[PDB]
Amino acid sequence: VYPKALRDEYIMSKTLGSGEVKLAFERKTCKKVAIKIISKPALNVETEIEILKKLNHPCIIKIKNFFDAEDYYIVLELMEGGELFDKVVGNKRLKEATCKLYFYQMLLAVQYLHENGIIHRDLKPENVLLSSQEEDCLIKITDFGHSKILGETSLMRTLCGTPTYLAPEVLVSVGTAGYNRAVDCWSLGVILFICLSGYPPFSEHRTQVSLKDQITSGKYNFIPEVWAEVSEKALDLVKKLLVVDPKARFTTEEALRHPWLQDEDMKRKFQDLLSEENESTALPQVL
Amino acid sequence: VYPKALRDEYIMSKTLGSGEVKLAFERKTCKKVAIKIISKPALNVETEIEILKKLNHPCIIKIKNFFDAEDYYIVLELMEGGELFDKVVGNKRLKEATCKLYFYQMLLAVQYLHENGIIHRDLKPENVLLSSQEEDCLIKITDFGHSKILGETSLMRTLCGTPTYLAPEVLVSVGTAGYNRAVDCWSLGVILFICLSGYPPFSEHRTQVSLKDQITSGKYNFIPEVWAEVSEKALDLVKKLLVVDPKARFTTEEALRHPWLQDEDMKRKFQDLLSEENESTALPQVL
Ligand SMILES: Oc1ccc(-c2ccn[nH]2)cc1-c1nc(N[C@H]2CCNC2)c2ccccc2n1
Ligand SMILES: Oc1ccc(-c2ccn[nH]2)cc1-c1nc(N[C@H]2CCNC2)c2ccccc2n1
Repeated sequence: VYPKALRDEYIMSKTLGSGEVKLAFERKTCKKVAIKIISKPALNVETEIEILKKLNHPCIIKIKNFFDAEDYYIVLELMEGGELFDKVVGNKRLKEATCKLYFYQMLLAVQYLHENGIIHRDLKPENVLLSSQEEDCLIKITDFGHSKILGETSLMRTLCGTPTYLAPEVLVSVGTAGYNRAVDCWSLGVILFICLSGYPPFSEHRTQVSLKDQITSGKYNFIPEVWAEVSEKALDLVKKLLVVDPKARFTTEEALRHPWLQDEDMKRKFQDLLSEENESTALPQVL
Repeated sequence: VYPKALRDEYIMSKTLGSGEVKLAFERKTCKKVAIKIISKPALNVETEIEILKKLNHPCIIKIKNFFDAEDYYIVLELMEGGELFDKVVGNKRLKEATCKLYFYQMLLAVQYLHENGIIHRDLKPENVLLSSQEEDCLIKITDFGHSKILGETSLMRTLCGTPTYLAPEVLVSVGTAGYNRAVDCWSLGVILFICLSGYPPFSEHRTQVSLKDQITSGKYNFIPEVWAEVSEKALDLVKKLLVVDPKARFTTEEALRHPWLQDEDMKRKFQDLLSEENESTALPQVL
């Protein structure tokens, strides 16, 4: 059975995705919510919760309530459209302009995370949710269990004294330090590739090259027939995200200023979707 | 003034070293103790405390009591002999056999830390204490503020899925992962060098080469005149600890099985010092 405190406030309903996620209705409002159930662990949950509570962005999922019981119960706003994954499996093809709308929201979200010292670390189609079944909708990033919070490094502190006793490898690590966030940009790269093309850039399907070797070499599977129907600006951005060198890799800022996203129509549709979401919540304002 | 709870149990006394460390007497026993005062921070203290409470080794400092107040008060067993630092400053020279006795205890201590998933990260003469003013005494490692606890890596967890979305640099980091403890072995290397020779291997004294460059290149300042009076087994062990490559660097096990420490006299003197320390604490045993 469900905890009594949960039951007090919500009627539980069907399962939505896989911990697990159920549909529920909040008694007070009769409105639909999502409830994420994480079995008993605590670190991932405590951080996701601490993160989502402090974060505030249209393309980051918001937490509504939390229950610490025989299991963990996280109450989130519901995403009716489901996983981006479902839109790209079975070589299903997202039309390029839809890719742009989605990816643009993904970039803003991840930019926001990074501005705020958060690295997601597990970005993939499964963790990107669509706000409705419309093809033009808002997307929100979820599943912050694996994320990491940047902070005043032990490295920084170490650099404040004299390295009389300090090992060589620590000093060498200084060259590459502070680029952990770049792992999110690689992931977005892969996600964008998949969205545009309907297939994964790195894969074991019909290769003798190991997955590991394709990834470290940076050599994605380029299928001209499929990519031919895709713009050259799009593929160019993909190429700047799939850069092996983390220091050379495009950041979110560079991605956002890339020509492929200089698209005033797209930004309009997004702004449209925004105020539309917010219509029901808007208080009157001093004019 | 000192907190009332501290005062209740101890009479505070003179300062010993620099947070700060004072001499004190425990009222119950009239015995001397050391009290480490750390101003207000909490992470270093909570970890040192959590570490020292769970650790149990003749060459690791033991905690006696703790006070969480306007400041942090840690009550440790007193080390009458002071810092190893004082024995090596002003080009003062430790006689080789004393070096061996001390370093051997240092190796056991740090081996113990490593067996137990602890990395010290701040080993230097200042953090090595002598148990008495005798030249043949026990040493104990202190100052565990900067230490790190090894645990089930986020890296390990990441390796359990498919890296479809996983950045190249994470995969590359696998080659070198799990050798963080080697930074302690470098430090011991430097400490041993200084003990044997009376001077630092890496230094800005009379060089145009940057400190950073000497360390990453591995090129210590070798002064034959000073080292001539030093055994060749000793210098050999030093050389195996000052290895730039962390994977090639001697571990504590390798250091302990190095010929320079195959010295039955030395181990005897150490065992002697042990049972001697413990004489006052020994309960009778079933024979
Ligand atoms: O509607 C939601 C609201 C919030 C969250 C969420 C926030 C933080 N973690 N999960 C998830 C859902 C959510 N999650 C789903 N599947 C998972 C698989 C792992 N990635 C998402 C899902 C799947 C199908 C339909 C609706 C869904 N709604
Ligand atoms: O007698 C002690 C017992 C325990 C500890 C300790 C344990 C954990 N942190 N510090 C230190 C002392 C201790 N510490 C000293 N100086 C510091 C400078 C930083 N490194 C040690 C010291 C210096 C002179 C004479 C006695 C001393 N006793």
